[PDB]
Amino acid sequence: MPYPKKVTIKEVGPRDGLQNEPVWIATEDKITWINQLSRTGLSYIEITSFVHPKWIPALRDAIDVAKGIDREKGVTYAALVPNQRGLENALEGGINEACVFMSASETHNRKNINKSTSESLHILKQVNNDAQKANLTTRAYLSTVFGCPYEKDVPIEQVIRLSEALFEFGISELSLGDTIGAANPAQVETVLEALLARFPANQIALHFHDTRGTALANMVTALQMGITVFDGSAGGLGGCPYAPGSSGNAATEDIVYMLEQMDIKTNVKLEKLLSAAKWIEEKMGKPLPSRNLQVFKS
Amino acid sequence: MPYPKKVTIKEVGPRDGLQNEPVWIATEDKITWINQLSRTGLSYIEITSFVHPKWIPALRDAIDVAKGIDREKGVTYAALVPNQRGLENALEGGINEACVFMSASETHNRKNINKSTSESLHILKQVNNDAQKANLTTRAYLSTVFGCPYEKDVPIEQVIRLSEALFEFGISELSLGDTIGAANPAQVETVLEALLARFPANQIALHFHDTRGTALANMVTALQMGITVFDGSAGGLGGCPYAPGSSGNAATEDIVYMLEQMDIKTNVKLEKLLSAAKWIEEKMGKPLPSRNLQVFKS
Repeated sequence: MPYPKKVTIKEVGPRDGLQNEPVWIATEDKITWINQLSRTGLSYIEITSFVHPKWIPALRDAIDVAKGIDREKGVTYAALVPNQRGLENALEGGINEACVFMSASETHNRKNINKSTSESLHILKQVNNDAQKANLTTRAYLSTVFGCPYEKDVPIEQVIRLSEALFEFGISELSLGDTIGAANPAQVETVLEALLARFPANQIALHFHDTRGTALANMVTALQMGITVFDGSAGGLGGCPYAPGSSGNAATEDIVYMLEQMDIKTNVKLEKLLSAAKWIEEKMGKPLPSRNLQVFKS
Repeated sequence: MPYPKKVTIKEVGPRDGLQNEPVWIATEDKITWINQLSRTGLSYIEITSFVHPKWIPALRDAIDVAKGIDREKGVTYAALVPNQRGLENALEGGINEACVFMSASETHNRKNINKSTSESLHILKQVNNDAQKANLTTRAYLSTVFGCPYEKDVPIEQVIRLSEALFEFGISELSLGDTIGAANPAQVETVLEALLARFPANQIALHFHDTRGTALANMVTALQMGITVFDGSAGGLGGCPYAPGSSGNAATEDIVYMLEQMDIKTNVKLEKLLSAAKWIEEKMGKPLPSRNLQVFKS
């Protein structure tokens, strides 16, 4: 019933945020910004993605940035890993944790990484095995769990099914996401109700997109169900490809702020975060959706 | 426990929204926009404020707009009424409901309408008496209930105290607001817990400001406590004077949307609302904070 005392939030701006922005950030600047983040209080940061540069030109400097960051203690630096070939590069970059990914929706999956849910499942399976065998912590990113942009509705049995497989492989955390951004507190409650009744809440994270501005709202419902892991993007970087001109993931600072007022520890020094958000915003030459960032700019 | 089946949302954009925008909307345009709203599905709209034009130059055309609107059936057209002199003008305008107002915080009250809580209380007391005597429904707007920009913290006993007086006068609904916009789901829960335990939930409305982007979040908590009346502003019109450059009240469409996905009836045809939001946004020449409006603009 009572809200948790501490909740760990994971920053994914330098990755999910930058690869979703139609602007190229100088390879150096990325480092400079990630450095700020490192000494912000956050304990987890997806510095980049090791997907072939052809598909993610905005992050073609993955290997370079992975070796440029300051890398602070107590901080878990992670990177998206598409497959073994990618895990290889990630290993050279020094990434602590590898995050595999796939879609719950067949249509979305096949039309994103071009592979059936089974095929992908098989990939991650071994991609996870080799990762751990290299003394690397793994994390899974199951997308389109709250609805698909193509299939629209997504059955709960699918999520459960996949989720069982993912956990069976040996992953450490399954991050469920709201790709299209059409989840409501009611949906997140029935969904987490069916999931939490089979997997440990400690091993489940949530990645909400407030394309409809319901992220924080969904977060509260989740906080009530027991989830204590939430993904965020500094400044709210990253637009929704399904709906251009609209915000993507929830602004990390907005998440950190509200949690603080609720007397929930995040160990994140908001002040610093806010300063960091403003930085990229300036390098972006475009205003970020973050509400507290605006307040910060007084 | 289970979320309510129906929730009435009140539009206050043409008033709280326009008087908070550093731009003058042609008296006619206001009418044209309020007309759209009237046939949007909303059943309540504060068309304007009858405070002396000297303080609210953006709404100096109150009496003019009050007679220009189309005025649809089943729609409750309300206006802000500062005192008897104002109630007089409102009466000529045809306003169905008068909304008195005051601050819970002494400092805020005295530094806004320049009168102690008692003095104001005394005003509203008789201002309400004359209103009803004229066959007019009354509503009270208690502000700074979740914190003051000056006194910062605000004791719950104060709200209760005033709230008891307000209800004792004969008002029909007490709308509690988050002026500074620094309320969290935890605060709205303890607050509504202490209030709902003395006054009927049906006679209590909430006016949240997502200056910190926590509006909808706070709304969920409220929806869980029993409140079924929420104030909103089409497009998110109206900035926060305490923090310029940041959004004010929650975007009506965002509120209507989330509620719909949760299977809660608002009888508001979102599509129409969204269209209306875009309209003023264009007349504003500035983008509105509304998330769904952005999605609408595809």
